[PDB]
Amino acid sequence: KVQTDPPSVPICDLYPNGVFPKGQECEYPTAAWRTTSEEKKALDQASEEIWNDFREAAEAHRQVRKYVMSWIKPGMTMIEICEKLEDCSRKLIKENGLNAGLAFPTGCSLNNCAAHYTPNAGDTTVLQYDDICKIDFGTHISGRIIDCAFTVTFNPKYDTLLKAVKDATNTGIKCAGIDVRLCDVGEAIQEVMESYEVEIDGKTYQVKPIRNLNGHSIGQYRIHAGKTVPIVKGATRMEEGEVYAIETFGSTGKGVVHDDMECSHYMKNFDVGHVPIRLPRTKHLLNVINENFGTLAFCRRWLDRLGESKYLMALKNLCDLGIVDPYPPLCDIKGSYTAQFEHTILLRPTCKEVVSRGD
Ligand SMILES: Cc1ccccc1OC[C@H]1CCCN1c1ncnc2nc[nH]c12
Ligand SMILES: [Mn+2]
Ligand SMILES: [Mn+2]
Repeated sequence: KVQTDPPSVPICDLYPNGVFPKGQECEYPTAAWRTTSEEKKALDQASEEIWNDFREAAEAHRQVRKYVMSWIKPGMTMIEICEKLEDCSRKLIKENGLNAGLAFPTGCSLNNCAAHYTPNAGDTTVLQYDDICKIDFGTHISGRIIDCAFTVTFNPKYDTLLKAVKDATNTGIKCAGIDVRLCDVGEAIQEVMESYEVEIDGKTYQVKPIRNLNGHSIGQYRIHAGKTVPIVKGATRMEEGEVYAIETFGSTGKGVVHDDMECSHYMKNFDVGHVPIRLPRTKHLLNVINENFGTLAFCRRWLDRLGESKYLMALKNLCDLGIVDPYPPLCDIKGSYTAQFEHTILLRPTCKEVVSRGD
């Protein structure tokens, strides 16, 4: 009934009465009347089993990330890192089809690559001492997703770039709240990130937010629910009961990402309904996706793990039909360095809970 070393005990077995620990609770940016309002307390208690699912997913995410930090080292292949992390995540979340599991593939994007890189089979990439690696993974219970990421480095030359991005993410978390404008969250993040200047191998940079990357609302089994949180200047509001991934990306490059490298990430389009398919390999792959992932993102390694082979044409057919969308790695210019920090927040009627942050 205590967690093992390495962790193998499901979070569900660690909390025998089914009540999971809350994340950090904050007052909204006076908004104090919310924590004692009898109607807000009733409205909060109404969604309690929902918050409880996010909390179970968040405790699994915190235990996996402390475990990753203990062993991630240069010399490991990216496949080895992803498999070791996912093996742990599956055990702690007590994976059970679409009821509990991994919410999206483990990102381990390196250097100028900011996001959506996970190795496909046969990728020989090895983590290097000078690499800047963004570990971004997700867990869910009943489709209540925790989207939380951090940057791993071994060389102290990146310390101030990581501090800039962490400070910008924390500013975003602080600025966020019920009825707060999303563009106001974006402007606060940019101001903080751009106050930092960094020196890396004798070159100086003013840290740039990646202008075409952003935070986002989260929906049930829907990593992007439709609202985006900008990380640069340039007036939609946050609403009560919403869930957001507050994330920032800092870059020493142009502060703009473009699609590059082989695609690993894919996700069924939430707006496309039932589409009958007769093509047998394409029909089979769609059934595999519907059974195992639904509208959650998946990667090619996860198809290989399910025993699927020779599915690339079937997968391209699904993309061409608009049923599945590809999400290729997003990179800034060659030679640039990118960092990321991300947390999931619940906009509860009574308080703001940074559910992925322990407290
Ligand atoms: C729908 C959509 C519209 C526009 C842009 C991106 C996007 O979807 C991108 C999703 C699918 C792949 C992985 N995706 C993730 N989205 C958010 N945060 C993530 N953290 C790790 N993977 C994450
Ligand atoms: Mn993420
Ligand atoms: Mn995200």
